[PDB]
Amino acid sequence: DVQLVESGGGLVQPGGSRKLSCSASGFAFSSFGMHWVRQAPEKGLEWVAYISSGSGTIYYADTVKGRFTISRDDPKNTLFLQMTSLRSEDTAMYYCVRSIYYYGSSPFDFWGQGTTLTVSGGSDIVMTQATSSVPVTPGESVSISCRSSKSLLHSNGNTYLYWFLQRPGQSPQLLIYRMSNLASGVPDRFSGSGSGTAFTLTISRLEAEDVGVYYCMQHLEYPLTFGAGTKLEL
Amino acid sequence: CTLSAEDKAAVERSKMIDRNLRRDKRDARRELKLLLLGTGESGKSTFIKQMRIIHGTGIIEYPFDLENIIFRMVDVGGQRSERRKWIHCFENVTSIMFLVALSEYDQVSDNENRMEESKALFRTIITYPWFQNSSVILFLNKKDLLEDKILYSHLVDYFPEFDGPQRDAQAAREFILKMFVDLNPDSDKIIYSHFTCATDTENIRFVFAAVKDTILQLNLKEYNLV
Amino acid sequence: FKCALTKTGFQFYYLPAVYILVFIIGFLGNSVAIWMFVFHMKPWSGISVYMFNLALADFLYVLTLPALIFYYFNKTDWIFGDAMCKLQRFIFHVNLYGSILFLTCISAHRYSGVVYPLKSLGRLKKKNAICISVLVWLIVVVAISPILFYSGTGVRKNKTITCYDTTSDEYLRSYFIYSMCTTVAMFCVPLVLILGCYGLIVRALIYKDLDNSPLRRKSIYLVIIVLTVFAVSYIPFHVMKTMNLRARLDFQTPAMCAFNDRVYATYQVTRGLASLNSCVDPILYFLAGDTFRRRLSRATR
Amino acid sequence: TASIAQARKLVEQLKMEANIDRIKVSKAAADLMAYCEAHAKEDPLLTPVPASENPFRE
Amino acid sequence: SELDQLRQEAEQLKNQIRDARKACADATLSQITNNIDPVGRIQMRTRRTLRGHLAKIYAMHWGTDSRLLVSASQDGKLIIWDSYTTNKVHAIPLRSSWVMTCAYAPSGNYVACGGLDNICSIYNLKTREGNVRVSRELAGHTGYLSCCRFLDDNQIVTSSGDTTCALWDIETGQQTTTFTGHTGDVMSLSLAPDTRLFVSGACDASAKLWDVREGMCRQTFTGHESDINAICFFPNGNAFATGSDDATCRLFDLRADQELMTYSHDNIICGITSVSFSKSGRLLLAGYDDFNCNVWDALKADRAGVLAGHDNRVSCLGVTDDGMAVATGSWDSFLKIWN
Ligand SMILES: CSc1nc(N)c2ncn([C@@H]3O[C@H](COP(=O)(O)OP(=O)(O)O)[C@@H](O)[C@H]3O)c2n1
Repeated sequence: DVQLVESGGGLVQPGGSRKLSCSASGFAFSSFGMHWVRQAPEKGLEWVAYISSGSGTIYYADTVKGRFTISRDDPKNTLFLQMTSLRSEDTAMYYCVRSIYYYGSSPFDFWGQGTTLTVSGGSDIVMTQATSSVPVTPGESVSISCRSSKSLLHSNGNTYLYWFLQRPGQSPQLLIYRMSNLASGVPDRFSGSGSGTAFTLTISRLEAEDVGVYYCMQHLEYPLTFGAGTKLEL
Repeated sequence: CTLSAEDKAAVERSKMIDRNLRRDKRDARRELKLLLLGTGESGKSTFIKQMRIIHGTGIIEYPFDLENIIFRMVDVGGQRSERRKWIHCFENVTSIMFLVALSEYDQVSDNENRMEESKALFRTIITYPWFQNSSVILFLNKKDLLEDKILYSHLVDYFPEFDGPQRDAQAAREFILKMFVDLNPDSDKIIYSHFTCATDTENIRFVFAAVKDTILQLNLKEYNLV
Repeated sequence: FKCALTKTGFQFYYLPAVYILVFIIGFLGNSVAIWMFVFHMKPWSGISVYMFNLALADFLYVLTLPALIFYYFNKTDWIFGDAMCKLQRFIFHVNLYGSILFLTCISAHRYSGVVYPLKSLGRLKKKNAICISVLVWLIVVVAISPILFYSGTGVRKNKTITCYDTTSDEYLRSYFIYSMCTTVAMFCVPLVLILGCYGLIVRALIYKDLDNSPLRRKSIYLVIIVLTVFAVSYIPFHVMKTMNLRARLDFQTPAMCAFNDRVYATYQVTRGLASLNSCVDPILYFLAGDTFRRRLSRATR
Repeated sequence: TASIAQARKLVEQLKMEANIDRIKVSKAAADLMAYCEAHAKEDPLLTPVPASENPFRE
Repeated sequence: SELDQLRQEAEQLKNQIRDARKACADATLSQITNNIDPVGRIQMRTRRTLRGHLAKIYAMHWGTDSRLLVSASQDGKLIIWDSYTTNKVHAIPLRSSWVMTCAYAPSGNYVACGGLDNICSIYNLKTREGNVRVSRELAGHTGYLSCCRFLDDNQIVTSSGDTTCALWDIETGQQTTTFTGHTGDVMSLSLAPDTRLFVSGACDASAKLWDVREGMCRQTFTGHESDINAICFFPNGNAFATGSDDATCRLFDLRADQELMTYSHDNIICGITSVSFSKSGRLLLAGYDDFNCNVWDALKADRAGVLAGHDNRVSCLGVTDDGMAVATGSWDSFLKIWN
C-alpha cells in the first residue's frame, strides 16, 4: 500500500535550519510529482513547494520563494525538504503529498502523515468560502459552494477544480479531481456541479464520517490556494 | 504559453517518456535480433544448453553478453501456424540461425525424409522478401553421430547425386552443405556454416564471428564499399 | 630582379579546357547526386550525411569553377571587381578544404564501422555525425578566413588586373608561414588519418574472419584506387604550392630563371590534377553500387 | 480415426446453418441505404465539419 | 462407407445453401442506388502525427472518449497516446518484445496486448501505485495472438494461431468459451455494437459468425478466395466487411448470407491489412499494402478519396467511435490521424 511517513521534526529556535524528509514506499516514487502542504494551527492548508518527476520542474510559492528549497532522491526513495530560515509564520505541520499528471489522472492522491515543529499574494486566485461551519443532520442533503477570482473554464472544455476533506486528527484525502467526476475510493454520493465560477458540491445521505473540514482548490493558475475551510459539525 | 498547469505537467511527463524511450533505443542499438529456425529433431534444446554452458507454448529469448554486445535468438519452433502471417515481424533481423541435424538423412510418414522437409523450409524461408538484408547461419549439430551413422546408411539410396567417397565420414557432410548452399537464388546472400558437435568451445565463437562479419558486410553496403 | 615574364603559356592555354571539362562533368554529377540525396532517400545515416556534405561542397566547388574558367580563358585578367575575386577565391579554397576534410571523415567512419563493427555499433549516432559535420564546417571556415583576409587584387606589369588567390606580393613571408602551418596542420594529420584508416581497413578485409565470408577483392581494389587518386593529386598540389611560395622568397634571381618557370608550370598541372580529383571523388564514391546505384536506377525507372 | 468426429461436427454445423430464415436482399439493401441516409447528416467524415466543431483544427 | 457419404451430403448441403442464397438475390445495390447522388471525391488531411515508437507497429485501437490511443510495436513497449494534445499518457514495458495485437477497454481501466508470446497480458492503467503493471496473464494458447477485443471490463475475446477463438475472464484467469470451427488461422476480430455476437475472419477465406453467450457458430460467409486478415462490423450491426489479401472487400450481410458489392479496382495488386467503417457506415476505409490508404463508398463501390500517408504497410487502420478522427499507423513507427 501507499505509505508516506515524515521525519526530522521538533522544536527549534527561530532563524535556524531544519531538515524534513518523508519516506515513500508502495508506489512508483520516480513517476510522481511530490508536493508540500502545511497545516497552520490557526489556518487551513496551504501549498509550499512542488517537485516534478526526476527533479525536472521545481517551483515554489511566493511566500516561501528562495527561502525554501526542495530536493528528491530517487535512488534513496525519499523526498527531502531544506529550509534556510524559519519564522513564526512557518510554524505548521507539513504534508508529504504525491501527485501524478496525465489525461484522466487524479492529482493529490495520497497525503503524508506529517510532522509538527514549533519555534520560540499577487496575481493569485483566492477561494471565497463565506461559510465556515455548516451544522447538518445525518442522512440529509448538504450543499457546499465555492468560487474563484476568475473562471476556471479553459479552452480544453473542463474546469480544474479540486475538493478535499480533512478528517480531524489525520491527513486529508482527495474527493473531486475535476468539474463533475469522482475520485478513486470515494463513495458515489458526492456530485459536483457549477457553471464556470459558481462551484458547488452536492452531498446526499451524509454519514458521521463527513465531519471533516472541506477544502477548495483551483488549478487553472499554477499557484495553489486552498479554501477557507468548511468544518462540518453534527 | 496558452497551456494550463495540467497541460504543462502532461507535456513534461510526455517529454520524460520520450527521453526514456530514446535511452532505451540507444541501449537497443547494441543488440541484434537473430532468428533461430529448426525442426524439433535437430536438437535445438541441447544446442541452447551447450551455448549457455560455453558462455558461462510461447517463444523464448536467450540474451548473451560478449564484448559488451547482446545477442538474442528467438525460438519460434513452437508455433504451429502457417508462418506466412508472423514471419514479417523478423524483417529487421541481422542473421538467421539454422540448425539442421546431421543424422536425419534417412528418418521419415509421407514417404519423405526429414532432409527434404528441411530443404523445402530453407527454400521457402530464403525466398521471403523480408529476409533480403540478413545473412544466413547454418549450424549442423550431432557431428559425432554422423560419423557413426554413415557406416550403416548411405546417401546414394536417397539422394542420387552423392558420387565419390561413399564411406568417408568427411565427404557426405561437405556434399549436404553444398546442396544446401545451392538453394540460394540469384540474389547472392552469404550463408555461414559450422560443423559443431555436442560438446565444443567454438560454438559461441563461430556465431560471434558470423554476426561480426554480417555487421561488417552491412556497413560495407551502407558505406558504399560492397 | 623578378622573373615577371612567363614563357610557358601552354599552362594558361590548356588549363581552361580541363577546368571547363571538370565543370561540366562535376555539374552533372553533383546535380544528380544532390537530387538523389534530397528526394529519393528518406532514411539517412552518418555516412549518408557525410556523403551529402561532400556532395554539397563539390557543388559549391563546381559553381565556383565558371568564374575561374572565364578568368583564365583570355588572359590573366579579372573583369569584375576586387570583391568578386575575393569571394571566388575564398569559396574555392574553403570548398577544397571542406572536401578534403569530408573525405577524411568518411574514411574515419568507414574505419570505425569496418575494423571494429560490433565495438562501434551504437557508438555513432545521427546527432554525433551532425555535430562533427558542423564542427568541421566551422573549423574550415575559421581556417580559411585568414586566407580571405590575405587574398586581394593587384595591378600587374601587363596592365591587366590579376585575381591573386594567395598574395599581392605585399605580405609574402607572413602569408607563406601561415599557409605552410595551415597546410601542415590540416593536410598532413588528415593525410596520416586517411593513410592509416585505408591501410587498416585493407588489412581487416584481407584478414577474412571466416571462410564463408564473401570475397573482398572488389572492395579492397576500390579502397586502393580511392587512396591512390587521393594521394596522387592533393599531396603533389600541396608540396608544389609550398615549393612555389618558397621560391617566391629566396628564388626569382636574374642569374637563373628556367627553374622558376618549370616550378610554376608544375604547380599549374598539380592544380589541375587536384581539381580533377576533387571532381571525380564524389562521382567515384557514388558509383559503387552497394546501395546507391541500384536505387538511382530504380529512381529513374 | 478422429476424422469421424470432425466430419459429424461439420455436417451438424451445416445442417443447423441451413435452417436459418433469409430475408430478401432488396429489403436489407434498402434498410442499409435508409440507415446511411439517416446518419449522413451527422457523420463528420461524410460532411466536412467546420474548424470550430473540429477538435483537430490546431 | 460412411465418411464419403457424409462428405457428399455436406457438399450437397452447401450447394443447396448457395442455391437458396442465389434465389433470394432479387436485386443488387447497383440498380437501386442510381436514384441518389454520389458523394464524389473527398480529401482527408493528417491533423496529428504521433512519432514516438522505435520499431514497426502492428496494432491500434480507439477509445470510447475518442481521445486515448494504444499502439503495440516490436520494441517491447506499449504506450498510451493522446489524440488531442499529442502526448504519451503511459509507457508500459513488455516482458515480450514480439506482440501483434493490442486492445483498449471501453472503460479505459485496462489495456491488453498479445502476439508471438502466446500470452495475452492485461495491464491495469488505473493502478493505485502509479506505474502500470500486468494484472493477469491469459496463457493457454498454442498459437500467436492475432487480435484482441474488449467487450466488458472482465470479458475479452482473443484470436490465436490455433485456428480458433477464445473468450477469457481476467478475474478468473481462465478461458470461458472456446470458438472452434475455423479451418483457417483467424487473424482479425470485430465486435458488434449490441456486443451479443461477433464475427471473425481466417486464412480459409471464410467469415464465421460467433455468439459470446452461445459460444458456437451460427453463420458462415464464403465470398473471398484469399487470406482474410481484416474485418469490421457495420454501424447498423446487420452487415460487415472483410479485407483479404487479393485487394478486395465485400459487404457481407448477416440477414442475406451474401455479399453486396466488391470493393476493388484493377490498379491495385497488393493485399489489404486493415479495414474499418465510419460512424454512419456510408464511408468505408481500407488499409492497403501499397504504402497508401484508400477509401471506398459502401453504397456505390467507388474510390472516394485517397489517403497518401505513410510509406510502409499500414496494419493500423482505425476509426473513432464518434467518427471524429481516423488514426492510421504503419511499420515506420508513425501514427497519422486523419479527419
Ligand atoms: C613569377 S610567375 C607568375 N605568373 C603569374 N601570372 C602569376 N599570378 C600570380 N602569381 C603568384 O601566384 C600567387 C597567387 O596567384 P595565382 O592564384 O597562383 O595565379 P592568378 O590566378 O593568375 O593570380 C601570387 O602570390 C604570385 O606569387 C604568378 N606568378
